Amino acid sequence: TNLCPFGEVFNATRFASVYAWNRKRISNCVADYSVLYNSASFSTFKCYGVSPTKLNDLCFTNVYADSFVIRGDEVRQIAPGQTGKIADYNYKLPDDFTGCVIAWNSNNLDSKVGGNYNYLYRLFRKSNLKPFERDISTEIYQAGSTPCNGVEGFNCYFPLQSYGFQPTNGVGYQPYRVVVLSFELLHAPATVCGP
Amino acid sequence: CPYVAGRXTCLXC
Ligand SMILES: *Cc1nc(C*)nc(C*)n1
Repeated sequence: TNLCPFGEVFNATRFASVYAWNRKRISNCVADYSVLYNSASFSTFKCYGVSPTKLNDLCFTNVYADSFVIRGDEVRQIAPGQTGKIADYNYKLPDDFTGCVIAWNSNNLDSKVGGNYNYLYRLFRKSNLKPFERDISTEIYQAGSTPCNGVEGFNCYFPLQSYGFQPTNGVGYQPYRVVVLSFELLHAPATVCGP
Repeated sequence: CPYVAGRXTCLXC
C-alpha cells in the first residue's frame, strides 16, 4: 500500500496525556483527506493557513500528526492565538500554523465508572511554552517563598494533575481525542500527496 | 484513586 498510516493515528489504543503529546511523522505516502473531512465523527475539523477543501490537491514535504486527550471545553485552546492552561502550559500552536485540528468525543473509551484519572495535564509552570514545545519535567512547583526540597507540601505542588473523566460528566467535561496535522513545506521534494 | 486526595496528581480532589 502507498496509503498514509492515518489508520494507526486515529485507531491508536493509547493516546498521550496532553503534557506529553505524541508526534507521529507521516512521509512518503498518499491520503484522501476528504475521507477525514467528510466524517460525521469529527466534531472539530478546523484548518489554519490552508482550506480543508484544497488538501487533496496539495503535496507536502512531511506531515506531522500530534495526538492527545483533553476536555471537550479545552478543544478551543488548540488553535493559533489562544491562552489557557492547555495552550500556555501543555500544547501551543504558532500564529503562522499551517495545519488542521481534528477532535472527537472519546467518553466511551476514556471515561470509567468511578472516574478515569489516568490522563494528565500540566497545571503549573514558571513560563508559557513556545509553539510546539514539549515539557515532560516533574519538578515540584514552588508557588510561595519557601523552597520545596523536592517534596509536596504547602505552596509546593506536583505540576501534573489528573483529569477526572466520569461517564456522567457534562459533555464539555468529557474526554476528547485530538489529532493535529501540520503540513510542512521545505525547499525539498514533496513526499505526502493527495490521491 | 491513583493518589490520596491532595497528593500526587489528585491535588484538586
Ligand atoms: C479517585 C480520585 N483520584 C483523583 C486523582 N482525584 C480524585 C478527586 N479522585
